[PDB]
Amino acid sequence: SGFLLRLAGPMQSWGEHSMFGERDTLPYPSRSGLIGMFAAAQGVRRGDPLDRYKELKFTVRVDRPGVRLVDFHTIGGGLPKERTVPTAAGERRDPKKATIVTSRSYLADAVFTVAVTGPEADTIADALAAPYWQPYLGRRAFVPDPLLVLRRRVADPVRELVEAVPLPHRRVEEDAATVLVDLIYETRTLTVLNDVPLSFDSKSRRYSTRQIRVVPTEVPATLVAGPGRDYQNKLFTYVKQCAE
Amino acid sequence: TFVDIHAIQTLPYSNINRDDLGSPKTVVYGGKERTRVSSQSWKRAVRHEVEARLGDKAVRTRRIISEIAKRLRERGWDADLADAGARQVVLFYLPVPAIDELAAIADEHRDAVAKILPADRITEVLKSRNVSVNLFGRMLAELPSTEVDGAVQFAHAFTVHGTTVEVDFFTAVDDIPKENDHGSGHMNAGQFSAGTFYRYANVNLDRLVENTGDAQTARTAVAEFLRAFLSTVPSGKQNATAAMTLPDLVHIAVRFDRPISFAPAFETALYGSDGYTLRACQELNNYAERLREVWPDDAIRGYATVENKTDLAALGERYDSYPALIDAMVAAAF
Amino acid sequence: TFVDIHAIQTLPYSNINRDDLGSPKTVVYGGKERTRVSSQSWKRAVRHEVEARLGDKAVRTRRIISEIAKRLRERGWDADLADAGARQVVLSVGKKSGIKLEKEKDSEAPATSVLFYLPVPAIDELAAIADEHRDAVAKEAAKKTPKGILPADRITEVLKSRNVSVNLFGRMLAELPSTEVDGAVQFAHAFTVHGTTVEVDFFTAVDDIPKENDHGSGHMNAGQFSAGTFYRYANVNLDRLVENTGDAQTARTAVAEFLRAFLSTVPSGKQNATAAMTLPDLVHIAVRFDRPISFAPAFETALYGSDGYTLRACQELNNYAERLREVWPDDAIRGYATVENKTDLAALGERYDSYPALIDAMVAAA
Amino acid sequence: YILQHADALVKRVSKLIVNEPAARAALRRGVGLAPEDPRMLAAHRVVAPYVPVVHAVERAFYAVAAIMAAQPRSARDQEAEARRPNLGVSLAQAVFDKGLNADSTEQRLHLIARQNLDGVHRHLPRLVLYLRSDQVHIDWGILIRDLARWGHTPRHVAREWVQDYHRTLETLTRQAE
Amino acid sequence: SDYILQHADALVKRVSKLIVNEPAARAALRRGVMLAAHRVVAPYVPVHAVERAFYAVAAIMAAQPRSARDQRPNLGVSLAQAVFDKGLNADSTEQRLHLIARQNLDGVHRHLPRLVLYLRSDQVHIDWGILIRDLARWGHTPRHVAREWVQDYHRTLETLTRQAE
DNA sequence: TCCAGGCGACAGCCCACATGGCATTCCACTTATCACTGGCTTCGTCCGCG
DNA sequence: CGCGGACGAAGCCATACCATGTGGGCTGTCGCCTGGA
Repeated sequence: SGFLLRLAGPMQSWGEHSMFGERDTLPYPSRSGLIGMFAAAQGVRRGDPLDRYKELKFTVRVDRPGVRLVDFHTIGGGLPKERTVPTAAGERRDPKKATIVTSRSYLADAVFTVAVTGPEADTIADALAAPYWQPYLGRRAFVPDPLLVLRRRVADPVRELVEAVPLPHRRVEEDAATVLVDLIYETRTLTVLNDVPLSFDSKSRRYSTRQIRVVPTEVPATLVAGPGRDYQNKLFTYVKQCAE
Repeated sequence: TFVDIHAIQTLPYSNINRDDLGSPKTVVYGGKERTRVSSQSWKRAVRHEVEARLGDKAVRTRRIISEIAKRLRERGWDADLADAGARQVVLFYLPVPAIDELAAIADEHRDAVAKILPADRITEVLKSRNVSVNLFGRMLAELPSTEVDGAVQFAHAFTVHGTTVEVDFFTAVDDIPKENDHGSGHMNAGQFSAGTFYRYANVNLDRLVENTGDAQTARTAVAEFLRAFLSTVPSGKQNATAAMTLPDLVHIAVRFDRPISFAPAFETALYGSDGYTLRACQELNNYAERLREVWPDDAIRGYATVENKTDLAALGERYDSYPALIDAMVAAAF
Repeated sequence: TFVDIHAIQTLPYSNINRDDLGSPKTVVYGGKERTRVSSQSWKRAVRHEVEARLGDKAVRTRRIISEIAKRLRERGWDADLADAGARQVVLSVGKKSGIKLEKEKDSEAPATSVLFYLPVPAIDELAAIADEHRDAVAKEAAKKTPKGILPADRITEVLKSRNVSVNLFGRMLAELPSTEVDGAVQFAHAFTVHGTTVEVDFFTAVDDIPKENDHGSGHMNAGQFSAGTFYRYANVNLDRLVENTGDAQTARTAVAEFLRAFLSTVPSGKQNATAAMTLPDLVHIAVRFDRPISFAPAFETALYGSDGYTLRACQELNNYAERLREVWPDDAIRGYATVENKTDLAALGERYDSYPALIDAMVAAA
Repeated sequence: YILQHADALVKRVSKLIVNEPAARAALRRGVGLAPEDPRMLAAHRVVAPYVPVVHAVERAFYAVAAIMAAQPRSARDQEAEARRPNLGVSLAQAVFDKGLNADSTEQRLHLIARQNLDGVHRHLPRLVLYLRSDQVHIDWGILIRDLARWGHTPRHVAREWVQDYHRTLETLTRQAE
Repeated sequence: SDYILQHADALVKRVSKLIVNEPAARAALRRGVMLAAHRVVAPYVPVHAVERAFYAVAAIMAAQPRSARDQRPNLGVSLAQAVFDKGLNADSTEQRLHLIARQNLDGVHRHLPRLVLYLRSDQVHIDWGILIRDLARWGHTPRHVAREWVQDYHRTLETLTRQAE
């Protein structure tokens, strides 16, 4: 069981440890984010129990790391002296000091191939194919890849990440095989981070620590696509035999 | 139940929304730099235009006081003194279900028209729309209101070809000359960039109409939304670089399963020395063709174009104009 | 309520406004280099012409202290009393310690940091408010660090004095957000309709008197020039302009004179040695009641030549205005004048006889 | 890869112009012009066999070969006196040693580095002939291979000339303690 | 630009077999070096400089001596291969190539037939197809093709020369 | 109906240049200008408003 | 007389010289007519 989401598109930003103006993202997706996306695809309002999404497994193969960019983001500026974002007491600020400036970072031009393995994976897949809310990647303004769900049904999808999945073009030496690609499994762990989601309600966001271990694996060089227009093509023909 | 909208719009030499240091915001997609306009920009620019019309279509046309016909008139509460409130419901704009309260909690009391202060109960216009709160998320000057979202997913607009910023050396000249001329006002450098932006947005009427009701009011909100999405252009440095334009290609599609963007079609940047509108049009077509023949679905597609050279097959049936396309698509949406 | 104006104007081999090194400013549009004339240059020529006729003299300057001191010296004040007086007028308008100034170079009055934008009668009235407190100003100069004594309310009301150029083009003043007036005319940069590369002219200023043995030039160098057919565009938001001016007759005169100056004028950049003065070969005014529109995308695909560019540019603007008109239908007004009677441009409206006739009938219809 | 062909041309042209006038006169008349201009129809005889196999590479070869044949007799009489630098380093060695105008050379260097493939060929010849008028030792092979790489991005050959020029200027000034 | 090359190739083979096969149409096309062209090469033409580029070289094809009549490098290579192998003088064919490469459209058709026929008198292989697209290309851009001929000539001449030792 | 042939007679050859030359000096400029506005915290009081 | 709106009061600040190598995809042709299969 399981399916292979294809995390790609113009921009991605999985945030963490940022409860102020300055927002930051991780160099790889976080289960809280994509579990929020499945939850958004199944129609569970914030505050509902998320126990159903427990018992899931997410190994993610990073195709390209992508470069980090900072997004400057001012909110409430230029508006007249009687329209901004109120204060808790209700007394607005002076228009010269009214707007609030947040500089939210984001990860750009990267593509990940996650491998979901869970008991509810089939309904999750069928929910992503038709959701009850626009599914996004990190934040609402980021639009996901069209091929959000690369392969809908595969037994042992991890083996599919280790072999027979298209990769974007990169420098490959002559008649060289064994090109390394990093994938994260969850001793010899890399880091601990607040990912497991316990509650999404806006009144009390509650998360917990989760282990992460990045293993650099080797893949045969027969997956690297060509210079341009070849990668998207090869992945289309790859998603073509999904019916078969 | 997802109204997706794509549009190719070429903006001339200007600077729509600058960065933290003057440069225009840029993403690096498919390996190459690409100037972009933030989603917020093209949002506050559409919204600020929607209310300007929807919230004005119209105090002199449809009106809010023009009620009673279903709570104050065909109810018994002074069928002639109907102005009972009316005039008592004044001392933003709602739809109809939340208006039942407008003519509802507007009765009883006494009244005191014999010559009018209970508003903590009607004021909840936004708490339950204010359709401009179901289309787009909460307001920007009111505390949250049970419905923080949403619905109208809006995507960032990046160029379809690598564009590098270009430095515009400029200078200010003082008009009072001393005996040492050429002492201009202040030398400086302002960065600008031009290019053909790709834009995209989604409207989820499915989980939308609920929050409201009258499918006709919802229909009006989405139709004016699409017209504002094509019509509007941000208000950044326009008074110094007039960059008002219309999209050279408009593609509205109504999908009954899930919204889909065509951004990856523009992954491999386009090299030039020629124009970019025709190449972008036929390339978006090609991507729509392979994606359509790989993920087959019974959806509706329509598009308008300001160039009669090519024939875009995968984009549906070529309508004649933007408002005709919008009308036939909003109608075809239900 | 938006008066849009388009114009095709071919400038010969010249250099209107150079870059920081001499070369003409260039855009990279539709993939190809294109010489361009910045918007601020034309806006400056326009204002100087409009205010030229309407002798309002909307002076933009830094040395307001120098001229206020000059006005006070004309009205009887001593040199030092005038200087300290003006410094009091400027130092009594900011939050505290007045507006920010710059390091005084000479013993001459210093120059403020921001650029003011006022008419000459405004400066005169400022000198009047300074004259109403002769004794007070003299008393403050006796100290070491004087402060504000002027009635900041009325001087702040004098800085808000508008003008035709202030009404159209707008003003900015950071230390006084109360005087900031917003412009009503969206002026666009003028880019060529065909890719043009720059070309170097080699010049040698030779000295007239001979030298004993040899004779060489006095100086040799090379300046960059370029020729081409520029496209230009501008918008006039009538609504906001009538809001700034207040009356409708003054507003109508300001927009009419704006359009006439927009077609007539040409910048003064290296014109004394190039004589690049010209008129637009095509003028298209349209009055739209929903939103302004530019025809820039029509000229994205650069035009190849070896033939002329005026006819191709004219008929191509026609084509784009026609199909664009049938794709965004609207009840707007369209008119155009043309300096070439070969083709007949239908989609541009009703062909008036001349530029001033076109402007008169279009401003009237608005 | 190209530098080797560059050293071949510079070799036989560096001995050719001094050893026989026919080629020096057939090449001299090709400075700063297109490889197909009829006036240069007499230079193919000498340069055409060395180009390898884009037009930027041939433009580089023909243009600099012509530059080598159009230098004054003083610069050739010193050229024939008997890691490695670009021409930027040559400009700095020219201003620091031979007294050129610093504030001018800086704006002429940024003026040329800021242009397109055709602007470097029109502005370049007089600049390099001025440098050889002051007999600064300029390296030709690097100059051509540079012009050859000048056509894929107008950033990877300009930035290194500008930064190399300033670098060597402040090293020549710091070394003058 | 290949769309003219393929038509020119069909024309060169059909005309070659036609001139060795039928002497009537051979002598009839040779007289121009033109109604015969209107009735023979007209179906192989899709600017009239292209059409004249076809029938002109067709006539040059029919005017060649029998020795060379009974039997991809351009004409520059052909001249270099003729000079090195078949003893033609370098200082003369060089001067002739400059003479031809300097003229306009109407000049190449005047000074070309004599030289092409003369080099053909030694059984030199002229890829007539590209020669037709070259004379056709002479209208679109003259100095570009002339450049290709001269620089190509010297290139292959010195390449073969150093290659011979 | 489609593939294949045909359609008066239309010349053969031989030859194609050698040499010599391709310029020098000189000149490369100056000065003036380079901005602000802010996104902290609560409360008490103060000047202006009704 | 009753009071709106706006500002200001600080806590803060920070003696044993050198570098960068890259690219690839689009297009249509004839000789016509009679004879024989």
